[PDB]
Amino acid sequence: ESPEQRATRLKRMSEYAAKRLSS
Repeated sequence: ESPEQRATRLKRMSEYAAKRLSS
């Protein structure tokens, strides 16, 4: 129980990914 550190990494792909259902 510590996703706080794994947060940034969990969403370290792009600040604003292209809108899409699958992409």
